[PDB]
Parts: sequence; C-alpha cells; structure tokens
Amino acid sequence: MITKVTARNNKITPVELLNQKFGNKINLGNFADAVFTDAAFKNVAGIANLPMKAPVMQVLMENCIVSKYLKQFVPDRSVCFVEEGQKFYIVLEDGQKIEVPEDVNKALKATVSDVKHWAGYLTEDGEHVIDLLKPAPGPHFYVNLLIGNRLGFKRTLQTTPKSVVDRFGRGSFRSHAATQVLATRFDMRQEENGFPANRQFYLYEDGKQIFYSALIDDNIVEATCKHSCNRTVIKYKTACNLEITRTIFLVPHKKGFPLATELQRIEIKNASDKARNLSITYTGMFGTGAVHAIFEDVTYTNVIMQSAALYNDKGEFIGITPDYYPEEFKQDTRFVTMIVRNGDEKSFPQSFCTDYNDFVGTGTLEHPAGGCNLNNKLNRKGPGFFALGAPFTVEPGKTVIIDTFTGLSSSKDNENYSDAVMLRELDNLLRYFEKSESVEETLNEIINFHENYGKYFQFNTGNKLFDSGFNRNLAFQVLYQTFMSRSFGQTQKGYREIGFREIQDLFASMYYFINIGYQDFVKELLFEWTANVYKMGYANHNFYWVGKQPGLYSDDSLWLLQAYYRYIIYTKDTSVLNEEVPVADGNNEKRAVRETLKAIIQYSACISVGDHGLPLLDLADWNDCLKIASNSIDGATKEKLYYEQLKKTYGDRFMSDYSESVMNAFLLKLAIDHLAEIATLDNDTQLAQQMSELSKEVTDRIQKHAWKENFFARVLINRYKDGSYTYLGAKGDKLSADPNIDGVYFLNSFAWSVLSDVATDEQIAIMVDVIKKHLLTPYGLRLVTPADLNKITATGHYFFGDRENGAVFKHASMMAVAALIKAAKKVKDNELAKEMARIAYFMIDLVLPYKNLENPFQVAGNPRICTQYINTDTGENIGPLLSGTATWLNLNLISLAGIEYTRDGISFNPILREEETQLNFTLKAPKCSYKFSITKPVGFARMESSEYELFVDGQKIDNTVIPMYTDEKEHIVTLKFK
Amino acid sequence: MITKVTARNNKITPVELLNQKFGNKINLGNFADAVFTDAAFKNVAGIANLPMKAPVMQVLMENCIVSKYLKQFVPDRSVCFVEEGQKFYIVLEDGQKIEVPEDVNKALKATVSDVKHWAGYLTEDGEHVIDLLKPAPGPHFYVNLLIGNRLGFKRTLQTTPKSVVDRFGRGSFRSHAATQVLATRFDMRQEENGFPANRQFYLYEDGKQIFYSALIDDNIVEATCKHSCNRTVIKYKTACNLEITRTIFLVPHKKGFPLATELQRIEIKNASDKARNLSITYTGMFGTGAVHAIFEDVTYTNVIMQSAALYNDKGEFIGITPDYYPEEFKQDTRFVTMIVRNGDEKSFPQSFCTDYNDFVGTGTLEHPAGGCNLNNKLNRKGPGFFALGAPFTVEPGKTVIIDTFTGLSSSKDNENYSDAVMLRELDNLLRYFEKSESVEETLNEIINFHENYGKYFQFNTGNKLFDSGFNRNLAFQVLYQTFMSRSFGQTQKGYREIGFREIQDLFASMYYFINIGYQDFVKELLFEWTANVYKMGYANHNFYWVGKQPGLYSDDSLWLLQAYYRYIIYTKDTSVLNEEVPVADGNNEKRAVRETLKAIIQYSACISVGDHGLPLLDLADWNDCLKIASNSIDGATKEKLYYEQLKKTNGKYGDRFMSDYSESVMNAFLLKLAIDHLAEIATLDNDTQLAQQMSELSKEVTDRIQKHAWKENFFARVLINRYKDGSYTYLGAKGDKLSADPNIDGVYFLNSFAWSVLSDVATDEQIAIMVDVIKKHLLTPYGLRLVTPADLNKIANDTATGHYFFGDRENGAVFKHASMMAVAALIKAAKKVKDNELAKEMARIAYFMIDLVLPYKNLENPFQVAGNPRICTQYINTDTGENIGPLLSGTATWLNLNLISLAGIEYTRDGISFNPILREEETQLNFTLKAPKCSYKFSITKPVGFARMESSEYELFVDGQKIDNTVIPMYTDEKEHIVTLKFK
Ligand SMILES: [Cl-]
Ligand SMILES: [Cl-]
Ligand SMILES: [Cl-]
Ligand SMILES: [Cl-]
Ligand SMILES: [Cl-]
Ligand SMILES: [Cl-]
Repeated sequence: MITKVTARNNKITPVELLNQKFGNKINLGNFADAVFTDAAFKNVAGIANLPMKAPVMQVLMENCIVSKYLKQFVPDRSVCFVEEGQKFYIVLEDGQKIEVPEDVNKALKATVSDVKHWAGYLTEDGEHVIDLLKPAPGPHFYVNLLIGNRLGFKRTLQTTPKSVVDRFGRGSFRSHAATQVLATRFDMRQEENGFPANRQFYLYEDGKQIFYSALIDDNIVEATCKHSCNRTVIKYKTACNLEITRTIFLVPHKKGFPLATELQRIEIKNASDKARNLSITYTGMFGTGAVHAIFEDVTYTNVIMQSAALYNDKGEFIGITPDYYPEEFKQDTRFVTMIVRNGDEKSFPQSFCTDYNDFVGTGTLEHPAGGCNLNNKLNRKGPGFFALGAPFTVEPGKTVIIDTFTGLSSSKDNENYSDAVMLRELDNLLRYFEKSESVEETLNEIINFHENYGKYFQFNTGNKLFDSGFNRNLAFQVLYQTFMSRSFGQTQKGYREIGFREIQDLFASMYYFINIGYQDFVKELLFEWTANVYKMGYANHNFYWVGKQPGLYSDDSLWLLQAYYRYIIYTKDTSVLNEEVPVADGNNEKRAVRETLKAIIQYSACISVGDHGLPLLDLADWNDCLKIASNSIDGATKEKLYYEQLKKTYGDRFMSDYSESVMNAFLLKLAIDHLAEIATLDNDTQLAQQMSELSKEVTDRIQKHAWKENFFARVLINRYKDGSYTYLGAKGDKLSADPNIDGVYFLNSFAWSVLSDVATDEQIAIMVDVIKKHLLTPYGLRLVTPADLNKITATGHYFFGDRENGAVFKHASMMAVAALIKAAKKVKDNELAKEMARIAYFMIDLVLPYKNLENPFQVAGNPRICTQYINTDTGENIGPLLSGTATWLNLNLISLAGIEYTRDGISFNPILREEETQLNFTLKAPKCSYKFSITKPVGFARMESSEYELFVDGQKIDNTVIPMYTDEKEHIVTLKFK
Repeated sequence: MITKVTARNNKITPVELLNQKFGNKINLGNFADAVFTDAAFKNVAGIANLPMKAPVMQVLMENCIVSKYLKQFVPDRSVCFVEEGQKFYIVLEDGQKIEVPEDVNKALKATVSDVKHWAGYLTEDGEHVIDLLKPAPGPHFYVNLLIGNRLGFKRTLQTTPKSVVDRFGRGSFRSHAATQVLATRFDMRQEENGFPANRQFYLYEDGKQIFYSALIDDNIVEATCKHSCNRTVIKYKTACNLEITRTIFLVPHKKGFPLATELQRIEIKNASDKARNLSITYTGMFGTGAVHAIFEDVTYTNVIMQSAALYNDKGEFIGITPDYYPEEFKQDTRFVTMIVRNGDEKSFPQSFCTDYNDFVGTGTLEHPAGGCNLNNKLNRKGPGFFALGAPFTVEPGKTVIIDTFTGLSSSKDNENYSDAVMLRELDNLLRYFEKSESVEETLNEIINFHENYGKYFQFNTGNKLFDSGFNRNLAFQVLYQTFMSRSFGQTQKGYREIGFREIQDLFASMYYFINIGYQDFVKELLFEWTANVYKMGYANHNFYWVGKQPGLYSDDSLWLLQAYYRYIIYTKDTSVLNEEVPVADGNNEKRAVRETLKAIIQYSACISVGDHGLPLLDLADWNDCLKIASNSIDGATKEKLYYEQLKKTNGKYGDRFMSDYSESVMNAFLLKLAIDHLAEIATLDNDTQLAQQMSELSKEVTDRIQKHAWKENFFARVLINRYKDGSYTYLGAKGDKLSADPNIDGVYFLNSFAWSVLSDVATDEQIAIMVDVIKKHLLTPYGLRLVTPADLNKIANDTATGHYFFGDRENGAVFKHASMMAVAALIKAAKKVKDNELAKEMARIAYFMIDLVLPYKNLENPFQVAGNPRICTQYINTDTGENIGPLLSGTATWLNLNLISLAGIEYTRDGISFNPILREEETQLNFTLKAPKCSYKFSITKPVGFARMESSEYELFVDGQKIDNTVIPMYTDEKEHIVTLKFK
C-alpha cells in the first residue's frame, strides 16, 4: 500500500530531468545544476552552463529575493535560469524567456561570479586558500593536520602531539596515544571532530557582541582560511574596520616544556581613525580522561573532576586546569593560558567562566547570553569548559596580540609525577614566550624545519601545483604518517595502536630523516619494530607502549626486511645487524638483529608453511577483510603446538591443512633476496649463498603451485579432502560472484609477483590483460573482482562503490603502480612497457591531491592530503586522510623519476610521461648532492629500448648505476634520449 | 612558582564576602546572591534580600543595561543592589547609597519579580509547570520520562518503548533494548541526551523565519512547559499573536502497529484579525543502528545507509525512512510522517531535506539558511537527518493541527521480517489516526489508564502536593521502573540488561497491576525471573532476551522468594507453585516452581556456605563496590568443583562446598527471611512437612548469625575465613580493625542494620544498640549514608584508590535506595519493639529521611537541592545537599513501600495487619485501598504526639465491629469497608 524509494533507486536525477525538459530549447552547456521543486520529483528549477559542477542552486535558494521570485513558478512548473546575453532570463517549458527583475539579476550575477574557485585555490607554495562562506565538497576537503616535534626526546612515536584543524579552526588536539587535550566529539556527522567551542573566541564592544570566530554574519566583509604545512592562518575583515588574524600551530618540544602545547595567536588591528575599547572571550572544552564513560556513564565523567584556577607569583590569574580525583586521571594535567600584548604592556585575563550553562545561558553558543560578563565561578563538576576574558584598547592603526597556550603535562615524560610538575613546565613555557617576537620566531623555526626536511628530493618542472604538491605537501604527509601511523585525523578518532605492517611509512620517510641528520632516529625505529618480533619469527600485530596480538596476522614480520634492506642498502650501515635488541617473548632475552632476520625468514619459509611449502595465511595477511580460515591460530598457540609436534616425532614444517597465502610467498621471496644482498654486503658468504638458493627453491614453489594459467592465485586452500576448493584468485577457482567473470582476481597477486621479481615477462603480459579487462575502471584500479566467499555466512556491509564492495583502494592501487613501474623498466617488450606506464600515470593522476581542485564538487577529497579510496559509482575521494596512499605515491613518483638505490649506488632508469619533453629535479645524499636533467622527444622512451646518452659532470657514461659520491659536491647528471 | 586553587577550597564564598562587606550597612535579609567581580576574588557584586537562594546575579548579568551600569563600579570595587520602596539603589563599601537610573531600575524590578517560582511550580494534580527562560537547578530537574504500553502483547519488558523529554522537547526515543529511533547523543554534558534537532520545528512566513521551537527570541512573549504523567505539553504565544501547543506522547500498542511510535501534535491558532500564510519545517535525527561505530568508525555509520522516501496509494509523499545495506541493521526499520489538518482537509508534506549541511548551510541550527526551501534530495549517505516541509493558511481565530509520527518496526515482533512489514504496520497506524479527534482520544486513553492504575492506593490528606506526588507521580515512576529497570533516562544512555536483583521493583508495582486486572502479567514476570534460576539454586546475574553471568553474585536468587511471598500472600494463589518453568541450565529441562524455591534455599543454606555455615559472598552480593575475595568463582565453576568434591569424598548432594571463602551476613539475613517466607507459603499451601522443615531451618540459621555475626556493637557485614593468622576475622563492627577514620572504631554498614530487622533476627536490645551507632556515625544532616569510611586495602588483592570527591557516590553519599531499605527497617521496628521511646525515635528518623527523598519537596529550595520535583533521583551529595541523578533507582520502589507501611498496611496470611505510624504533628490520616474483590476506606485520628498500637490506648472498628488484634481480613464481597482507628 505504501511505497519506498531510495536515493539510489530514484530514477532520473534533477539534472537529467532538466536536460529532458530544456535540452532542445536552450544551451545547457555540459555543467548545470538543478533541484526538484516538489517531493514527488515531477519538476525542476535549474541553472544552465556552469564552468564546473557546483551546488549553485542550493546557494541561490539561500537568497530571499531569488526564492520569492521562483515561488511565482515553482513548485507547479519547471524552470531554468539562463544568462543569454549578460542579463539573466527565466525559461519555462512553455517556451517563454522572461527577463528577471534587476535585484534578482544582481543576485544571480553575484552568485555565479566566481564559481570556478568556490572550493578555494592553491597558492604557488601549495597552500589552500578557502572562503569561509562557500560550501564544502566533503567532510575532509577543508581540513589541515598539525604535528609537534619530539625528535631527540624520549619515545618520539608515542609522545608527539597532533591536532586537526578545519577552516573555522574547529577540531581537537591530542598528546600521547588517544589522550585528549581539547575534547573530541563522537557524534553523527563526520564534520564534527571537536566540541564546537574549541579554539573559538568572541569580541565585545560596549557590552555588545560584535564578532564570533565561527559565525559569518553581516559584520564580516572578508573571511578566509589558509592551510599550510603545519599551520593554519584564518583572516577576517569586519565592516567596523578591524583586521583579525588567527594563527594556529603546535609548539616543537624544548627542554622543560609540557608534553603538548597548542599555540593560537590572535592579532587584532584597528584600521580606523579612532581608538576602540574591546574585550575578548576565549573559549574551549578540555577532553575528559574517562573517554569510555562518555558512552557508559556521563555523570561519572562530570563528578570525577572539578575546575581549578592558576595564579602567578604576583597573585594574578592566568588560566584554568581541570582537577581530577581518581589517580588514574591524574597522570596528565591540562591547562589553558592567555597573554594579552598591547605594545609594551603584557597582561593576563581578568575574568573566567567554567560552566557551559552559565556561559550560554538563555542564548546559544554563537550568541551566548553570559559571554561578556563572566561569573568567575570554579565549577565543582566537569565538564572542563573554559572561557577566559580580557578588556583591551587598540589605538588607531595599531595591533593588539592575544597569545593562547593550551596543553598537557604527563607522567609519560616525567618521573615522580604530580601536578607540581605541570606548574613548573608551564612556567618554563611562559618564560620562553615572554617576548612578543618569540612566537614569530618559533613559527619560522617550524616553517624552516619542514622546508629543510623536503630537500631530500625536489622536482623543478613547469607545473608549480605538482611541484609544491610533492615537494612540500606530500613530504609533510609522509612525515605525519611516520609519527601518527593511522591513529588520528578528522574521522579517525578512536584509539589505534601502531600496526607492525605500517613500518611501510618508513620506507619513504627514511631518506628524508637521514638527509637532515636523524639517521639514529631511523635506527631507533627499526629497533623498536625489531623488539616486536618473537624468537620463532612471528610478530606482534600491534604495539604502542607494549606489543600485542602475537603472530595474529601472517604477513607482519616479512615487512621488516624491506625496511632493513632499504636502510642498509642506502647507508651501507651493516653494524645494525650486530645490535642486540630485546625479543618480544620477554624475560630479559636479547637477540642480534641478524639472527632475528634469519628467524623471520625461517618462520615463513620452513615452519609456518602449508602443503605446497608456501606460508600459511592464518587468520589473515595484509588483506584484513579476507577472513576465511576454519579455526585459525595465533603464533603463540602455534609455537606451543609446534614443540609438542616435535616431541611427537627445530625448523621442520608445522603440519596442518591451513590455507597458504600467495601474497606472503611474494613478500617472503623478496625478503630472502633482500637478506642475500645484505649478507653479501656484510661479507657473510655462507648466509648469502644459503639465502640465494632458498630464493630459487621458493620461486619454484610459487611458480609450480600458484600460477593458474591466468594469474597468480591469492590463496591456496588445503582443508577440503574433496578437492572441492583448491585455490582462490584465478580462472577456475569457481568462486566468482559475477557470472561474466570466470574466477576472482586480486590486484596484489599481480603487484607482488612483480615486486618480488617472480613473474616472467609472459606472465606479466597475461596478468596485465586480465587487469585491463576486469580490475581497471574509469576511476582506477580496484582491489579485487566480485567474489562469493560464503562457499568457504556473512553478507556485505557496503553499497556498490564503497570500501570492500568494489572501491578503488588507493593504497593497493599504488602498490600495483609500483609493480607496473618496475616492470616498465625491465620487460623486453617495449609495447608492453609503454602500456604499463600509461596505466601507471593514469592511476597517479587519480590520486594526486592537487588535482582534486579540478572538479572538486564531484571528486571531493582534499587538495593537499591524500585520502583512502575512490567510490567507483560517483568518483568521490573518501577519507580518512591517513593511509598507505601517500607513502606509496611518494615512492612511485621517485621511481618514475628514475631513482632506485642498489649496492653499487643509484640505478637510474626514468620513465617520463609520453607528453613530457623535459624533467628536472635535485636529490640530496648524506655526503653529496645531485642535479638531474632528462630530455626526450614526445613519445614513450626508456633506456631498455631507446637510444640515449648519459653524462655525469659532463663526462659520457655507459654504466647506468651512478655511484653515491662522498665529496660534498653537487653532481650534474644529464640524460638525453634520442 | 605558579599556584593552583580548586573549586573545593576553604576560601570565602561570594555571599560570605558580601556579608563581610555589607552586613552592618544594609539588611541583607535571609537570602542574597553575589558573584566575584574579578578572577582574584577580592570584590563582589550582589543583591540583597531574596526570598530563597537563586542565581539572580547571573540572570541580571545577561542584561546589557545592568552590566554596563555595574562596569562603572566593578571590577575595582564591591557593590550590592538594594530595593527601598519601589526604587533600587546601589551601595558601595564607602557607605554611599546611589539611586540607579530608570532603565536599570525597570530591569531589576522585572528580574526579581517572581523569584520564588523560578524553578516552576506544581499544579494540584502534581504536574510541573516550567518557564522556558529560567535557569535549571540541575540537569535532571526539567525532565520527563515517557513510556508505551505493550501489556497483553509479546515480551512486554523487552519491547516497551520509552523516551525522555526535557522542557524544550529535546531528548531521544527508544524501542527494544537500546535500539535508537531518534538519535541519542553521547557527549560532554549531561544536559545533552539527544541530537539537538530532535522533535523541533520552524515556522516561516514570506520566506522569513519567525519561530523556532527551541529558541526563545524577542518574538516569544510566553513560553511554558507542563510535564504530566506520560505526556509533556509545551505552550508558546508570539508577539505576532499565534498560540502554539506541542503535545508529546508514546502510542500504546494496538494490533498491527509498529513496535514503537512517538506522536507529537502541534496546534497553531491564529489569534489575530487577519489570515496568515505560513509553512512548517519539522526536523530530527534518526538513531544509527551501528552505535559502536560512532566511537570506532563514524564514516562507516554514514556509508552503510542512505535516505529513502515514502509515498501513499495516490503517489503522495508522506515521509522518510533510513535505508540500510547490512542485514544486521535491516531488522529494524525507522520512519517519520506528518499530517497537516486544516479543518476537514488533511494534507501531507510538500518538501523535504535529508542532509544536515544543505539544511543549515551558511547559518546555524537555530537559524538555518536552507530551512524554508528544501531541496528534496535523498541523501546517498547517512546520517539520517530529516526535515519535512508544508505550507498552510490559518484563518482568523482558527487552528491548524500538524500531527507527526516517528517510529520503528522490528523483527522482534514479526516473523519473516523485511521492510515490507514496516510499510504495512505504518499503514495500519495512519489509518487508525485518520480522524483528527483520534489523537485526543488516545491521549485520553493514556491519561485515564494511569489515573485508573494509581487507584490501588489513594491518600486523601490536607496536602495536595504530597497526595498528587504519591497518588500519580510515584505510581507512574514505579510503573516505569517495572518496565525499564535501570536501562534508560536523561543520563542512563548505554546498553543495560535487567538485573535479577531488580525484581525488587515488582515488590511495589505488583499490587497495582493486580488491581487493574493484570494478575497474569505479574505471574508472567515471576516465571520469567524463575527461568533464570539454575538447578543448583543460583541465578543469572543479568538477562534480557537471554540470561548471563550464572551465579556471579551471591545474593540474586534470594530476592525471588520475597517476590513470590508477596504475590502468594496477597492473592492466595498457591497454584503458581505447581507451574513447570524452564531451568536456566537449558536442554528442555523444566522444574516445578516449588522445587526451584527449595533449591534456592538449599544453595545458600547448605551448599554455598562458609566456615560459620553462612552464605558465601563470592565476587560480591548486593553491594557491588564491595570487591574483596581472593579468587572468587562462578556458580557454574562452583557446580563443577562441587560434584568432583562429592566424588572425592563419597558425599551426598546437599553437603557443604568446602572453602576458605568469605561469608556475607547480608545474604544470611536475606536467606533467613526467604526461609520464613517459604514456611508461611507452605503452611498456606497445606504442605505441613515443608512448613515444619523450613521453620526449623529458620531457627538454625538465626542461631548461626546470632553466634557468629553479632559483634558487641552491630551485626558484621562480612565474615573472613582465609587468614589462618586470625589477623582479619570480620568486617562491619567494633574491633574489625578496618576503619579509615581514626575517630571511628570499626566499619558500619547501613544494610547490616536494615536487614537484621527486616529478617526479624535482631532482638530489641540489639536494635537499640545499633540505632545508637547509626545516630553517631551514619546519620548526616542530609540523611543516612551507606557505610562509614573503610580501609579495605588491608584485605583486598588490589591497591584500589577512590574515584569520587567527598559527598559523591561511594565516597560518603546518601544512597537513597539503601536509605529507604533502612527506613523500612526503622518502620517495622517502630511497630514492634517494647520500648516506646525507642519506637518514637526510630519513627522520627524514618520521617526525617522520607522528607529528604520526597520529590515534591525539591521545589522548596530548588537551587540548592535540585533533583526533580516529580521523579526520584539516586543520591544526595552529602557536601552540598544536591539530589543527583539518574532518575531510575530502587528509591521510588522502597519509598512507595515505606509510605504504605507507615499508613499501616502489611499483608499477612490472615489478611491485613494494620499498624499505622503517623507523624507526631498529624491529627488525621485518610486513604482508600483497592483489593481484588473488595475495597477499603481507612480513617485514623490521634492527638498531637507520638502514637502507636503497641503502646497507646485505641479503638479499631470495621464497618462497625470492634477489632482487638491488628488483623483485618481480605473480604471478597465486592463492597467498600470502613475502617476507623481512634487513638486516645
Ligand atoms: Cl589483497
Ligand atoms: Cl581523517
Ligand atoms: Cl590504507
Ligand atoms: Cl551493603
Ligand atoms: Cl537519568
Ligand atoms: Cl539503586
């Protein structure tokens, strides 16, 4: 009787209906916008010929003049606005073209003025300038990510502060782990990361509110946000002629500082001919220490704390701290302080509120009723809401500066901890920043540290958006992910530990740290990860202060050999192999890095193998949503069963019918090759020979049992005596959920068969054909083809296009691009190479953040930060902002530029775009420098198949391995393809 | 170097500083208010002579005129406003008394106008009338609780809908368990139970916003909320002369209805001389099915759903449902519909929005930029925000009615479930409510069901606030807690299962249900609880669809005998004992109720006992924050160890389970009572052998307690057996050596006293002694606290620290539930003890404690005491006197029992044992009492002073026959019986 129509099942869209109605009467262009005028969807109001997709109608319908005019026609008639000439006209299905009245025309003209830049634009330095009134392409588009700096201090990974900042400065701020300084919000909308008050302030004049930092009213004439590397600057101009600048950054750690401090500087310039007496109220919400109790017992979170006030030596109020009763929430101590700088004079706040209800009173957060006159009452309960007040006079043409310091001290950086330690550290912070210029100097330390950091690799091309995008923005993101893994962002808000696997981030950032003198830090990290390997060779799946989930996932330890291979090959520092690092098993057991690397290979090569001598899948490997195994087991559980098996009968096979992971075999084969080269370089001929032979034995196992006519299988299945299911991931697996596709195909089977150097040239060609047929979509390379794994009872969680139901997972797509690039350099068939390169560049174009500003309202994403996946139904780039995408994009762009590090130096083999005639970049090495220049005619060119000349400091060279020089001089490398 | 000053400090308060400065210069009256004018606390601005405590200064400082005036004096100098005549003056420390300017005087006069009623007031019917501008005494004060009605349908406990509504209609709404219909919010503030948009709407005129249901602006002239039993009515009058009425209630279940529906009716009357063309936009946020993912993965919650639109037979849009991909979130289906009634004609909404960002756009939720012209775009993603729009014209003097229906259908009430079932059920709902008067009729069904429900017991005294407070409000709360246990309220928002123990609620509500013909329902509940007892006699600690945590807590099964004793004694229905109910062990095993009650007693009396033959404490008993035991065990774990012990011993089932585990004295009292109960039941069932057996076992247990648990001062709480040392022997009396207060020898638990008397173990000499101890150490100016300070770290495995500041919860609060159990004991003793002076004193303490718990009294001094004037709260902070939530606790249940006990009603085998204990100042008490097959009118008169039947001269008559013993039979002649008691 009643009918249901879903958003996806709805037939025509508004724009398609507009075309059906007006397509043969006016030129609609190729972009238009429209909305249905009624709940039944029979008519549309639209606007024609836009320069790109944009929600123009929704911005128009905010205008009162325009909605009144349309009301004469809508909802009972369809309509389209057209600028046919330079006046606007309204057009009806009945042919009429009516000139709209002058005020409607003024408003339409103004609305459609700057549509090309509604999502903002990028400066030449890669910074995102955003208008605060314009709509958002999506919830991650207008977001920036900040990070502190604890390099050279205790426990860098675990103690580096981090925050998220949107275009109005909203969001939140953390110290160690998921410790909240400013309150995170866990609610319905992705846009709401923080409690709304966080970082916001009000200005008053004569008892009247005239400004709120997060409300654009008629008093605001200009309002812009600029997101840069590790700071955000938000600028306003009011009609009363004030110029307000908010600058937000995290303080780099110094001796004696709190573990975490966020600095917001507020500059207020009076651009008028008269002095003005104003007051500022600065607001925010401290995070609770009892995060779980937010869901389970909110009253608890409130009663366990009370507000407290801070006073200096002269009895002057300076700030607020939330005081906790339970000892478990007393190991961190939060604070907020404000300094008002009026020329010479510095002063502190004169009033405060610590109760949200008294502050808002009868009004709202945008217009609080108790916001000017603060009651100075310390709240006996939480939550830790604060409001700090101060009056001040700004003389004509002059500026007053308000510096706020918000932060946390912690036992994690201090022995014998109490709140006394916070008080000392806060004093150190405030003394260090007594001078006004002290803040500008630190901001410039930050800017310069990051500019310096990126100089490991600089592109210098005819495209400043790409250059700045890689040279600054991507460099920063790969730094960020080295410290933060996947643990914090706009929509990453829950507690996450560091994934053993996510040592991948170090694959890219390594070279950056080494080249600004932090080689010991990279060493530190290798060792921290190495301490999470058990004697038997498996790894803790996660660790933070301490490791957990021992050998839960089969792949983890294998990643470590790539990290070490990368470090040792680059620095030649073999001494790392003799280091005695704790084993994850505990006691006080230590083991030489060398013997650990041998144990990891032995676990996957000899012990935890299946019927075909390939590594066991266990619960799962890299692919987390591939859960099959009938009664998988831990590494600890396996260890105990392994030793009983040995009694009932070290290094022999653990017997079982468990499935085998082909991906792991590829990781293993690569790991072994890596160890061989390492041994050779370490002058250990026996280990090098042993591993070299083991590499051949594993290659033959894969080639014989995993190549399935079409593709490398993903999983080998051994538990059906039946022979009913034998493998998954190639033709004849009998597991497809698409009738048009025989078999299931995983992108990583291809990617790792090439990255491990197992696939022959004929097999690569074959797999590339399959990929073009079935994994390549108009939005890139999807992870897997549709599968029916129920045959070995879980249903899907996602509509088509999202995540595991057919998305382009950009991290996996970049691992596949790495394989394509590697193959394009080596395969004999130049035509195959050309095509693999085309695919690589096609996929890179879909991932480069800056390109999200071409068609931002369809593609969304974030123009400075890589996002996780592309919805294959809409093309939208979907968060989170932290993923393996940035790491592998970085590696890939450097690979395309031709840089690969080997034992004898740099193997130089660039693959440029067909249309490029020139590529230039600079490269730092620890004890030298390089300038590279590559020229070629239009068309596909590579060293394996084109004529070329290579010069190093003007001397023609036949050897394409360029040595790592140590003379501290800049070396000119020139490559001319004929 | 830097100094820290917490909110808890010994510094002078603002009011005390005001007194120090102005006390000898102006009359400050009895009450004043003040605030510090600066962050250093050196000066105050205040106002003198208020009729009660109130945040008058804070309300004044909202006024722009007044804060400007004060700025001439503050912050550098102190000040006090004083009214002299009809003019206001400002007074300085330097004596000057300055007349304030006329606009400041206008504003001060208006502010201080109605200060006595700033927290609202109660109608004679016990309804709370609240002004929407005035401040809140606390986060639970302005809150109402609503409930559906699934009586006579499947699984009543688990399927009854419930919602919470504050004075602006904010909050949320649930179906089964913690299934959200409208979205709950889990954030920093206790005031924020729901997503802000829930239940709110906007009115437009000529494309201009003129009204928002949750914003009081200059256009609003009056704005009032009325909270009644199971509905809330919110009224507004605008300056443009509209009268808006919002009525909110939950729909009682009917055949074919959705499992949960909330109805909000919006009436808009044009009180002007011209027609007006308006439109309404009705908003809200559907709850997600993926609650955990709100913390763990918010993007997930968004992508797993999309919006969908609903259309009737004529292709007319009627509403929105959120459509889910994953099967796990497709077993419930939510909807929202709106009907606009303009006289005879009904119409449906003409537009919608399902995207919060498009709706708010450039503005805010209070003033949305996209709120008038809705884009009609179905959102491909969540969250399930909705906005429904409709234009309408209201003629002069006429009213239009907008009915909204929000709800959920579920597989939990339907086999072979799909969203098609929702569509059918929604159609049944909309057909049933086609006629305008259909809504008023259902509201009246609700009003009348509750008025009828309360007629089990009606007080008719010279105090309407007390009468309505007990007769309607408390009746309702005890109903609510029978269905909801402790699972939902303003600040109870997480998932909670039903505690075996919380069958206590049925102790009070039982009689109410029976007396409106729902005796089977009470029977159903007894049986549902009985199915969670295992063969061996222990119980699942929690159950919802299914039971869990088998014999985790030692007390649970013991409560069941009180429920049955209460049912059987009242109805005489012994047939319940032959009923075959499933055992919690599963298979298809059933057992007779009779043998289960025997198994419970055997478990605690014979099997799970310690060295002194008293029941084991195990992990814990009633007191959850009493965790000690070195390596406690489950009942299932115990069972398995018990059967191997019997093998390695040649034992007989029923022998003792051997261990050094501690014993619970509270459980011994529960046991002793349980056994007495079983004896009386057997006697009534004509089972003379069981009755004799239990009577003897009651004596044997009484001697064990009396010999091993009485410790010169008090009954111990716990007996400790694991120290060969003899280093610690007991906890809960003098010489236990476990006090954390140097001034107190020993630790004293309120429940040791309470249950020693409720079980009838304590002698008269022991009661006198314990009452002395209680007056010394447990009685505070804010009532009876649960326990005295203890140092349990000496005997626990842990090294636990406290979580609470002094006064809150386990650090010294008055837990009102425990205080009401102690008052029950005081009342029982006051009736029986030989010493009349002791009785008099116990009765004073009882009434003193009841006065601190009666909700209506929270409106005397509301801004210190807070609470809620219609609903009992959980505890009183012993530092401030504030009544703190949640709104659901054992307090209401035991308050109900206690007030009925004081009125003199106790049910026994021979009928009603009538022994009233009136207040000293009362000269008269009247009430009516329903019984299943008769009725009673009671009248009691006495002179001023303490009076009781054990020690005063009196006459007692029944219709006109003198009674000499206290017993009034339960008549069955369907007539009203007049009972008169005259104390001389
Ligand atoms: Cl994969
Ligand atoms: Cl994110
Ligand atoms: Cl990822
Ligand atoms: Cl207790
Ligand atoms: Cl509550
Ligand atoms: Cl309780």
